[PDB]
Amino acid sequence: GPHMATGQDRVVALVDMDCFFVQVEQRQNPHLRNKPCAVVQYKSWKGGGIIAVSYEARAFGVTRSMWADDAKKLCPDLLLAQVRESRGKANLTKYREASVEVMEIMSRFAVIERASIDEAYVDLTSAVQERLQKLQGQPISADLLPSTYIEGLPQGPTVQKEGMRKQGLFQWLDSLQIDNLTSPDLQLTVGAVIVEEMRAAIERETGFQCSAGISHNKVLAKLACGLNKPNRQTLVSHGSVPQLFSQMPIRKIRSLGGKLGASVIEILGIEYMGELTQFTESQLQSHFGEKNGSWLYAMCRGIEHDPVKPRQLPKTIGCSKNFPGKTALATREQVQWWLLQLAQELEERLTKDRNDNDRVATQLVVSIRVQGDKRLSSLRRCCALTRYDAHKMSHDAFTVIKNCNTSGIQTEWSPPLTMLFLCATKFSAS
DNA sequence: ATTATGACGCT
DNA sequence: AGCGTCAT
Ligand SMILES: Nc1ncnc2c1ncn2[C@H]1C[C@H](O)[C@@H](COP(=O)(O)OP(=O)(O)OP(=O)(O)O)O1
Ligand SMILES: [Ca+2]
Repeated sequence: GPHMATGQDRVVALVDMDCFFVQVEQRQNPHLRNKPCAVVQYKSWKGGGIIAVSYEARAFGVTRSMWADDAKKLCPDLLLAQVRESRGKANLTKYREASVEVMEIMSRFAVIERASIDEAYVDLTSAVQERLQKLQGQPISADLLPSTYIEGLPQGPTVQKEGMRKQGLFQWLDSLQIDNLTSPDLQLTVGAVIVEEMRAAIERETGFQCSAGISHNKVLAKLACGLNKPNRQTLVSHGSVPQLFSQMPIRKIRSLGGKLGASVIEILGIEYMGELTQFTESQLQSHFGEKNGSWLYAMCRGIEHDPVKPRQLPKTIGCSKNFPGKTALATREQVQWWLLQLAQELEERLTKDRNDNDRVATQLVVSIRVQGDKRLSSLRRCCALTRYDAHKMSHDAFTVIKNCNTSGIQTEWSPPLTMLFLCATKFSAS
């Protein structure tokens, strides 16, 4: 009752760029705009591997992970843009720089947590309070929410998509109590107004479109964001949760898309997030551990407390390359040459980072995969990163992994290496 | 023969 | 520390 938390204390948004690498390439090359297209890395093996796909191309069944030669079978007119190659490897700088463009715009509106290259969480609680003060009891017009969906609406006693969106929005606004500044539904609505403004600024100033979710916590904002893509935003209210979760597969909720989620389904014999409400907190803790159990108990009721962390920059800067099948590195010279290539890219990125962001990395992490090992990484070792110098970093990395070589012949490397990875970590202010 | 990333939890 | 999970 009066002491039961409802997790309605914050307004949190998640902004997620639409088909991001594709939009970066379409801005640069107008011939790719409004076309079925995809971004690919490398070209020699089966036309290259697809890593991003325009919505026009998705309509043909083109997906990430597909080889371009195969995507062409589904969509013969598919256009392609290739990721830059430097030092023998894919180089993602263009997309990292475009990400900074968007993150810097978002930061004007609120504190953001950079979740990935094209996603950021926004804590809008304070911005909403401020805006509510300006409004002064003034109602919110549907015109302020031109791309907003209200999940769950319309409901109760038009056959077109936009028509449905407006119908739901009208029902929501009709029911709002703008008289109460502490109303969580009103707070979410003002949050959505601000996110429309943020999304308009992103598009005006970069050309890029995005989707967004607005709710009371990160997990619901992330879920909301995916409900109406692309180029739309979705508000998930606390009250929408029981219906939304009643048919929502467990794997759709962030963090439950893997083994833990599979175990929840198997152990409890349930399919949907809402079904979790029938277990006590202690029951859930018994199966999934103290932390997970408490998290699940609250989450299935729409409640989550993970904060939006004030962090706009990545905490690590890494470079990696796979050497699949027959290309696995089998000589010491090979291993050394590629460590140098990786280290040269890393040096370039670190030097720019130090100049831009007033920080220096102090730890170098080296990871490798050996042929035969099913795991993505077979071994990881660290050493001090004391100088931004590619020859030094590559020599140091060789030193920490050189004893992994089984070969009795110094010149040969066995078992062959199928992945090299260098990562700079442990930043300190500079 | 997906590949190239990145954050965070466990022990 | 080094490994594993989950995710863009
Ligand atoms: N598995 C991956 N391997 C390499 N790059 C990836 C991978 N997943 C995502 N990316 C890159 C390319 C994407 O354009 C970018 C953002 O990813 P993501 O948000 O999952 O999809 P997207 O932005 O391409 O489409 P959507 O419109 O569905 O969000 O990150
Ligand atoms: Ca995206």
